[PDB]
Amino acid sequence: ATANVSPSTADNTLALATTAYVKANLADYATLVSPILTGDPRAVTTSVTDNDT
Amino acid sequence: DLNGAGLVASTPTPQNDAYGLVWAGDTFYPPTRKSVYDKIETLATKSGAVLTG
Repeated sequence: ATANVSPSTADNTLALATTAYVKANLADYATLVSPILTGDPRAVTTSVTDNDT
Repeated sequence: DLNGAGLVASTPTPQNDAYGLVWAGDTFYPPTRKSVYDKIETLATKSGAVLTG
C-alpha cells in the first residue's frame, strides 16, 4: 500500500495521481445511472421521424 | 589521521566521505556504515513506501 500526498484537483502535470484526487475529479461528472444535470445541458436535435430512446 | 604515515603497505580503511562523486572508481576503499545509512534513509522502499513531495 504505497501512498503519496494528494495533489490539488486542478493539478494537470506529471505529478503522481492519488485515488482521493481521482474521486475528487470524478465528483464533478455525471454517471450513467440517474444523473442530475444542472445548468444548460445540450443534446443533438434528432430527426422528427426518429423513433428510439 | 585519515591515511596514516610511514613506509607501510597501503591496506584499505573505511572512508566516511559523504555520498557523491568521490564514490566512483574507488575499487578498493569500503564505505562506512554511517555513509551508507545517510543515503539509504533518503530512498523509497518497494513495499509500503510513503512517497512525499
